[PDB]
Amino acid sequence: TNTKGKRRGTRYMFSRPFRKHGVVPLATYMRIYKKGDIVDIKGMGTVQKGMPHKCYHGKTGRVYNVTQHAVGIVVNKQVKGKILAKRINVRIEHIKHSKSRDSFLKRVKENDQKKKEAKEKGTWVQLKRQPAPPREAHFVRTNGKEPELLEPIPYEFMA
Amino acid sequence: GVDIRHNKDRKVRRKEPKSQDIYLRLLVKLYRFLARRTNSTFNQVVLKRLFMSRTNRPPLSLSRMIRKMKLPGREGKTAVVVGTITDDVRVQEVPKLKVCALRVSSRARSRILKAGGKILTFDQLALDSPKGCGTVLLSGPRKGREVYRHFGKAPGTPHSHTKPYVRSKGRKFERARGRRASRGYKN
Amino acid sequence: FYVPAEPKLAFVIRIRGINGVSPKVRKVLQLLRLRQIFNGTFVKLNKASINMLRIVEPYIAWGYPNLKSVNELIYKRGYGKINKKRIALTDNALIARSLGKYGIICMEDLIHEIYTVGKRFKEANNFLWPFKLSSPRGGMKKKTTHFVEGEDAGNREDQINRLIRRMN
Amino acid sequence: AKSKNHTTHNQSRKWHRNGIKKPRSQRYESLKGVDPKFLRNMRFAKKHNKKGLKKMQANNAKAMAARAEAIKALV
Amino acid sequence: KASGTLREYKVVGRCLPTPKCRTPPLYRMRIFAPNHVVAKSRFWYFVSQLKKMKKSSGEIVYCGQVFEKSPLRVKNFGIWLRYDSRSGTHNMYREYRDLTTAGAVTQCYRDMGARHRARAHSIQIMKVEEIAASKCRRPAVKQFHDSKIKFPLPHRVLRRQHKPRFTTKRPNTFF
RNA sequence: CGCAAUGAAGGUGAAGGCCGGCGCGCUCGCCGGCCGAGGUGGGAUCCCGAGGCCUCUCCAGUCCGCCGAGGGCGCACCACC
RNA sequence: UAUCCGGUAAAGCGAAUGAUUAGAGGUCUUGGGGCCGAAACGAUCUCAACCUAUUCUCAAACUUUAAAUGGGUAAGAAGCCCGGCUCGCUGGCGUGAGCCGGGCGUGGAAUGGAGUGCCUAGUGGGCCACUUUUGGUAAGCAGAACUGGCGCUGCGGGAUGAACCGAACGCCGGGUUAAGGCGCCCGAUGCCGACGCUCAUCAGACCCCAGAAAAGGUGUUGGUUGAUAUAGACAGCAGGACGGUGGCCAUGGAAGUCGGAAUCCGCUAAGGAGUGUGUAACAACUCACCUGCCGAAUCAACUAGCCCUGAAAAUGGAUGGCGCU
RNA sequence: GAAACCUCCCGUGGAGCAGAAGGGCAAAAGCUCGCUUGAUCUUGAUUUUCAGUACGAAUACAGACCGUGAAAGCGGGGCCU
RNA sequence: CGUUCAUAGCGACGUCGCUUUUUGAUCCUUCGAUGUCGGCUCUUCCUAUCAUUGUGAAGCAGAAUUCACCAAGCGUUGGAU
RNA sequence: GUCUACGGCCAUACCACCCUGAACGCGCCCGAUCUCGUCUGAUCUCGGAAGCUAAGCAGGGUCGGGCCUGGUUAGUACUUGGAUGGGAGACCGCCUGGGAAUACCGGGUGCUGUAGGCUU
Ligand SMILES: [Mg+2]
Ligand SMILES: [Mg+2]
Ligand SMILES: [Mg+2]
Ligand SMILES: [Mg+2]
Ligand SMILES: [Mg+2]
Ligand SMILES: [Mg+2]
Ligand SMILES: [Mg+2]
Ligand SMILES: [Mg+2]
Ligand SMILES: [Mg+2]
Ligand SMILES: [Mg+2]
Ligand SMILES: [Mg+2]
Ligand SMILES: [Mg+2]
Ligand SMILES: [Mg+2]
Ligand SMILES: [Mg+2]
Ligand SMILES: [Mg+2]
Ligand SMILES: [Mg+2]
Ligand SMILES: [Mg+2]
Ligand SMILES: [Mg+2]
Ligand SMILES: [Mg+2]
Repeated sequence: TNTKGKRRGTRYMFSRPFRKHGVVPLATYMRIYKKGDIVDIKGMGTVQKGMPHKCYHGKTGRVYNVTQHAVGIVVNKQVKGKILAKRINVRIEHIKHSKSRDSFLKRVKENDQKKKEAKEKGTWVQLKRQPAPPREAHFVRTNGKEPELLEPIPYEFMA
Repeated sequence: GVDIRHNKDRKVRRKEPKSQDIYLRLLVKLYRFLARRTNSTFNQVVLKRLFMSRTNRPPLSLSRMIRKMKLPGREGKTAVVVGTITDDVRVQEVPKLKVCALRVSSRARSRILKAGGKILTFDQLALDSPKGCGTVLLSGPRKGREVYRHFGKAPGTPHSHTKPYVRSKGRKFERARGRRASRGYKN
Repeated sequence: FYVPAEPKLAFVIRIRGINGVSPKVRKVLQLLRLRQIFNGTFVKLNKASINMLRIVEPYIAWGYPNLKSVNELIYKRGYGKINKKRIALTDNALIARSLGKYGIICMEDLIHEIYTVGKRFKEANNFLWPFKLSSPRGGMKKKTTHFVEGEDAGNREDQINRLIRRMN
Repeated sequence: AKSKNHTTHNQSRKWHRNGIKKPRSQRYESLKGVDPKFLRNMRFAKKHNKKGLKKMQANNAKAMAARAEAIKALV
Repeated sequence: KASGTLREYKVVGRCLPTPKCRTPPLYRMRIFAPNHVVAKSRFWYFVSQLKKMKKSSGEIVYCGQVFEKSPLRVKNFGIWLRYDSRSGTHNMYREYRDLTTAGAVTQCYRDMGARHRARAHSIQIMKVEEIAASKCRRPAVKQFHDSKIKFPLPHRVLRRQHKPRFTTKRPNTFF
């Protein structure tokens, strides 16, 4: 039976990468989280105040509270049969903005551009995405030179 | 062999009322017919409620029926209640109402009729309006029963406010180890 | 060279039973509506769809149906989903009633929507109740192994039409 | 008479009989556990919204009149 | 792979074009298989080994059956192999005598199963080349190279053993 | 038993708003009038309803529906303040 | 489709940590032992550790790298975009939050009716298989992971059988299949089935499965690599096998011959400073190069198929049986 | 003198940080000084074990009263487990 | 090693097996009981052959012999503790 | 072209040695009355401005080390899913999709924000 200790098994998780030890460079601290920012948690060894628990590393969630130098952040943690949305108080250093949402906002902005225009025109445009369709009919010109023959090569033992 | 779970294939809703009383069952015969032959969903809702339990059709107090008709616009209408209409002693001035109910208590009956109110039975409502037109369908507060105060996240489970089943309240019936901070802990 | 278009649409037959089947497979098999053994569905192809077929490979035989295949399946075993009651497409009054809000007003329209994979494919294809085909007359080769390697499972592209005829 | 000591064998199955439901998201979640100094100040702000009502109502009527003038100019 | 009687297939394919490589080179093969379906698969297997190129990364351009151009000539075919033993992987040069390449490769696949209990999936055919009377190294072939060939069919054992299941006559095997 | 709680107890015990005036409107204290169980989101259901859709003719034209875009009062119940 | 998380497989050790082989190079250091030195970083070796490039081989409790499978989020009306009010928070002005009031609709694929509350029994001995996996020589042993079974469950196949494969059962007719089969037992090959392989005085004969290995075999069949030979070979028989030379080390005797460093020339047609026999040691014998005869292929070394040796148990016996070439 | 003290050079930490090991750490989290008692008083929220009960341990705040620093700040015990 | 000579007989360092007449592992069966050691008595099987029949080997001259093959037909005893 | 002050990302920015630096800067530099601090005006603090780019600093250089980025290694190693595939086992081959890491060989060797100079 294994030890219940808080930091058990974070030998690798909380360990600054190769040649990225030392001073926590300052952008990290000086970037602003509001309420409802989508934020991915990633514990860090240098800063031990406000560390998240090893279960929430990797996990993404939303900011609910913002204190002086930390951010309350609702994240969903599964427990055997039940997913528990729960609220944890991570110090900034263990947290980035999750880009996952921004590619969405880019698309909605692009849609609002393509909805305003193409209204006065009349031609309705494809706003929905569509999965990669089968690759269409097309010609391939074997331009002058014929195809290159590939015989499989005879075995030989190298070692 | 087919893969479906047969687990929630049978829907558990009622079909008829569980009661055997004959007057209610006549209302059911009437409102089944209307339900099916009219387009009115009022009839369907009413029909649905005739099958429900006592618990499930709670009493509608006179004051609650007043204030719900005091609301702006539903004026010169009829209030309908598959439950019973009870009095409120803590209301005084009773406007002249139109009412449907399976029951109205003797006080509540007097007060309404003294006001110039009309009381209707459900057979009478149908002839008056078979498609439920110009009705206010109310309901009593379902979660009135003291029952519900024991339901939920259990007592002694942090941030629950759930009445425990206790023989008698008093200084020395619970309120020790697990409510005081002084005694063990608290939730 | 003329490399013709990669196919739009494919018929997918469930070719093994409903015992001891992994949960990820099982879920996809009930996202293709392939619950019983020897049920089949049309399926429009694309990166999403094709990969779902990749996750259920040794549980299905599938490929690119002929024109005739789409007719024979629709006429001989064409059943509507009409108020959730599997009902046989005995008249166009059934198809129209359901799919006529799309311009699809007859068996023929339906066949054209399925085969060309039109705008309104999703709605015509879902309208069709999944095709309960019989066992494969003349038998199979091997249930458990892939087509390429002698068996019946997996993509057999053109050759799904032979299988269709011996089952439909 | 030693036992089996621990397992997780039939458990995933057991969990997925009844789903593994995602935690039911509402709009309007509580302000439980929000930095107290904030909550005081948003409470006070909420207290005095009725102060500065008469100004606000007039501003919307002026806006509504400007909308009605704009729609008349369009038509 | 399994079998029946194979057909030569020509299969040419290319790693599909990109921004960086706009008109990529075509690669052709000789892929013997019972049908185009497994032909194309077999094409991809051989190319994967040789070239950084997968079925996802490429497109088959032209798969097509190839017909023996002299069916009604009897030929001698040299065929070079690459099989897998129970032990290590090997090379051979087999020789068959047949009316076709397909027939000659089919013939090979049966021999290898017989003589080496080698199953299809183990064998790689590299080259199949028709060959003169000379340049035939195997004497099992060489004995049929002769103008006035002459042999009898000596102990001509009967079939139709169950047309008359029972009969009076003891049979005959001299002809 | 229920219709009142809460405190170990001495005990205490579920209303608020608005308007006008008087005290310095001091987001505090006192005097007159009006409303009277707050508000947000969702809510079965009712309510209003542009507008169709025809009538054996060209228009007029009350009656009856059918649908109804749009907009409202919003039970119960839930979440939030 | 975007976007984060990871330190297992692999890989690496001319990158850290630890392990570890070899020689090059280096009075690095210095030594301990030498030999030639009185002694001398003098000359010459040496072994110690250290170092300069290299080099061999490793890691559950090492790692610069770094997969596959995998875990989060996100993919819109609870969303966007305007206008204005509230704050005892924050502040050069501004933030940030909370309120009102308008303005805008399908925002990846596939599927499916959802939500929600109360009472609640039995259970809390488990076992089995794929794959992963710890202890152990191993176990029908013990212990985890993952899915699926059996338990709760019949049916076709596997002769027999919890658990293998196929498939999951209302009561019946017709059809068709699966996995398995089709000499007879026993439904179906009573095909003019196709091509090979293999004879066993222990033949062989189908997932789980109920049985064999190293190592052998001109048994037979395929390969692979090298030869050889008309300058007529290859075997099969017949003729010589010497001298410089008791060569040198070794004496205990080795003039070819217990052993070992050597190891070339002459005559040459050609014979090794010698394969053996044997001798105290010789001798004597025996083992190339070439012919004479005969008359086309010959021969070597690997390799992998079947077959065989390897292969011993107790009541009489089991490819299921009969049998089968 | 191989080791005392002084001085110059190189030194990515190969040292040290009470203790096991792992992580973390260089104008520090090490060492040496100066001043100190935030190891003080008081509400709730949260995390970790979890049944998502307790205990312990921790995280973010908030209100007091202080410490220290030119200050920004940091500090309500021991860099983190 | 066997004067000489790897293999008549042997056989190191290594290696591959069979066996269940040793002992361990293990705990599947039996705790509403399967009588727990030895000896006597009696039958039957196995061969991994001591003798006996037929044979190959030798470092077999004879005699004595060990090594191996077919082989379990027939035997394998009397006593002291 | 380039610098100084405060920077962001933190080696394409590090290290070694070599060369070149106009003007403005930045420095070294000259002093200890006062501020401040040392065993020591070396550092620290302070008041200067005679010299000089020697050094720091910048820019460049090196078949340089290092780092960064491509190729190769290699569809190799590994691997999701499959079979009544093989094999006495150990292990291996196929199907289905995913797919690395050295050695070796190329190329690159800071970009840039705000405020202020100089080259008028
Ligand atoms: Mg059931
Ligand atoms: Mg299977
Ligand atoms: Mg247990
Ligand atoms: Mg690990
Ligand atoms: Mg490894
Ligand atoms: Mg029990
Ligand atoms: Mg056990
Ligand atoms: Mg049981
Ligand atoms: Mg199965
Ligand atoms: Mg400390
Ligand atoms: Mg404080
Ligand atoms: Mg000897
Ligand atoms: Mg035992
Ligand atoms: Mg007995
Ligand atoms: Mg014997
Ligand atoms: Mg000075
Ligand atoms: Mg300078
Ligand atoms: Mg200079
Ligand atoms: Mg370089």
